[PDB]
Amino acid sequence: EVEQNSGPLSVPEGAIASLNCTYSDRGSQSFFWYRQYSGKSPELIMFIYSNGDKEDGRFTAQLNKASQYVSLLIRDSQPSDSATYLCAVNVAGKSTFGDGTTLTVKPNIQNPDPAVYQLRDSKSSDKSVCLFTDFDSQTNVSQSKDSDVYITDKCVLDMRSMDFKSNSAVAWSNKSDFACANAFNNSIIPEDTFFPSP
Amino acid sequence: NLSALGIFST
Amino acid sequence: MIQRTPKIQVYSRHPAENGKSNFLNCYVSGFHPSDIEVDLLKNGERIEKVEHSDLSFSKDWSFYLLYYTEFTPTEKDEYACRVNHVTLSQPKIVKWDRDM
Amino acid sequence: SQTIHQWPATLVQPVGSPLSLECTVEGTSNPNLYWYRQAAGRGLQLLFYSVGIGQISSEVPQNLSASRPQDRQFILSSKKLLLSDSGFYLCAWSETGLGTGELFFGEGSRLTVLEDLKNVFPPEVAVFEPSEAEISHTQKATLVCLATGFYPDHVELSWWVNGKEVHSGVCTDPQPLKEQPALNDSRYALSSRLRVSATFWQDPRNHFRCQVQFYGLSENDEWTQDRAKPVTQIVSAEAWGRAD
Amino acid sequence: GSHSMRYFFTSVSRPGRGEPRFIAVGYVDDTQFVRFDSDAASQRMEPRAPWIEQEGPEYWDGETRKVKAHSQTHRVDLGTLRGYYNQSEAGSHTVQRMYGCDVGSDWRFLRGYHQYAYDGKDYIALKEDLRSWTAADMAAQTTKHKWEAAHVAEQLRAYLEGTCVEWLRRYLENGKETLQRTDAPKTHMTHHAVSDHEATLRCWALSFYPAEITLTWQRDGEDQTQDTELVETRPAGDGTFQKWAAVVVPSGQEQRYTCHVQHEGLPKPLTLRWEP
Repeated sequence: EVEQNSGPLSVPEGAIASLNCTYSDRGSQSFFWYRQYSGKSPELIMFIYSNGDKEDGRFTAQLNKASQYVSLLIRDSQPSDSATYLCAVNVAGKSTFGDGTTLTVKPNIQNPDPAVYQLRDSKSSDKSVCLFTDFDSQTNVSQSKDSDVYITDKCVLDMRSMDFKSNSAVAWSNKSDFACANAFNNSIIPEDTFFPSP
Repeated sequence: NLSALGIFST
Repeated sequence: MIQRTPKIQVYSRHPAENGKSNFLNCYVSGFHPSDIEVDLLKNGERIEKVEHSDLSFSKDWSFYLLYYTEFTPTEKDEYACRVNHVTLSQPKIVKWDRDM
Repeated sequence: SQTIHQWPATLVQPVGSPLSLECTVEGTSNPNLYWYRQAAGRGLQLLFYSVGIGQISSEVPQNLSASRPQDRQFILSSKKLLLSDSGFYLCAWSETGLGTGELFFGEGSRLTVLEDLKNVFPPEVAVFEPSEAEISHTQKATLVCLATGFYPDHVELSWWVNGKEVHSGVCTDPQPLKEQPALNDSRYALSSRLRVSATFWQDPRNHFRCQVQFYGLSENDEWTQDRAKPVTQIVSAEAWGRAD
Repeated sequence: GSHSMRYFFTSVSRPGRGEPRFIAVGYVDDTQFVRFDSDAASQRMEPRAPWIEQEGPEYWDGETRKVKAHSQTHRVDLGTLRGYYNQSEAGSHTVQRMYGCDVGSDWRFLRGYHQYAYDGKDYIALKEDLRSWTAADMAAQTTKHKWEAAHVAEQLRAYLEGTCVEWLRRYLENGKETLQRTDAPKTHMTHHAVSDHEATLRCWALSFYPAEITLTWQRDGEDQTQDTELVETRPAGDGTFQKWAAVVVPSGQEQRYTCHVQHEGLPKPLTLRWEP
């Protein structure tokens, strides 16, 4: 058996992510970290077979066969390191996998500018959606409690050109009384422009 | 216990 | 390619005593290749149920193998091991001999 | 990768359909070969292990079968799919022998098995034009896309500017949400945001399109419903530049 | 006592008769404890000593799985090698692997070894360094660059200093009844008229484990008898081993020569001389 903690294991941009993997079988003879971005297939990032540390760029594994674990440390975590990290142990020519450790690298918004905007549908002026953008990675967004109202979790852009990264969340609902004023209510909100032009 | 390493084609 | 003539040794497990069950061993060592015809004989006459050790080898890579059967000896019965191998011009027949 | 291909990539199929998944592999000879499945979590369960051509090993008993006709061709099959066979089926190869144990993986085959295909719907897709406030306050412009009312829960959203795929200034939700968080067989929804400089959204000769690749039924699937048949299809919305 | 775990592997190609004959055997010291044979109906690794029978299903599954992957390596190599040597598809060839680990009285790692042979000659050998390869001929050099490229030596070292000595010790414990016994030689002596001038004395050692032993003669002098007819030690097949040494002596000086048996099972070295 091979055991690793389910995340989500949340770590700030630039910090060290420490992932761990235990195993019980004294038959075990090689050890592996794979990285699996969602929708996609695992790709190997580390193999080790001697007690010690092994470092590849920002990745370091530590195998201890006596204490029966293998570690992965990701120093200087990017939000693009966000992924599910699969541990695997060769017992007797069979690679057995743990159920993986999910890692979110929360990005660092240097120039935050909380705001709730109202975008209109290009095809019908009527149909309407609320974008709450430009908040920083300490702000969290909660699932709606108005049955008829649909809210997404926060989501990191990256405009590599302009040099700017934006957290964004989206709410919408098929009722007249719905306004942007109180949609991202039920979540803990900073001091955001609720532009009174609409 | 057989090796699960280093057993490689010629 | 090296091929190597087998060495042969015929003996009992426990020191021979007549009318007393025992095991007759024919022990072939130092040969290559592994393909080897080994037969145990009674009076000149082949024994049928003869088992053998699992195949293994020495530092020089030369094979060894122990053929044995359960037998009770007696002073009139002349036992022998016959071995054949590509290295041999023809089968070597070695006779069993107490005190040897 | 290029050392190992695998198809078909995505599959929606009713309980009792047959299954064929193929894995080619090139650039190695006499690999070990593996069928892994990922379902009900992350984490890979080994289904079949193959030390050589025509030699297969089943690691847990199951209503699936596999065969290795050639050195470099591996097949997984079923005569009758159960719900439980839903999963992400991954082909992997390993150097002849017991080397390090490195597994190189194919790009996987995603199999959703349904009890009732009447539940399957493609996504409705709208793009929403940036807000005039965002443009004055931020000197920037966030297009939003909204794929709603789709089942089962797998699409791939992409952004197209003037008929080429932009990856820069995009965030898509990394999982869709339930329109009826109550149900089992609820339909699903997913947003993406594309952000651009205010003076690229304002250029009226700039085409913004949101593509949504849906995976549904195949052409030879049974369909009793009045409505047209929810097959594998791309759904889009669009918007042009607006200097006002 | 020093101890040793050794795996011996033999693959013989036989074209037109199907897939190569493959025989694996495990030894601890001089006690065979497992075997595989591609021609047995099992297709499992199987016990050959009481103390390994107590291991559970995951051990047998694993040893079966590993052993088959060794046999598949060997299948490819009979092909590759036949190629390297420009040999025809007809005609039968042998591949042999051997590897294991020594430990001393402290059960601590002492040395490791891993050698390959093609047609009963050295092909490629890991040195005591557990890192450098010795390569017989231009062909072994090809295998050498392949294996250096892929750091095969590093991997084997891991197994050889790691798993090997660990499971050696685990067997030496579980099997203390068998493996750490020391059955002393039951010894007699034989007389044989050769001439009126010469006799033959035989020193018998029977029913001893382990198989390491020294039979040497002397008389009137610590300096042994330079020349002596001694046979290769041989398995009794019950688990013990047998061996005699014998020398030719004057009819006169029958009961003047003496035989010196040495063996871990002997509190002190035994000493024997003729009596009717």
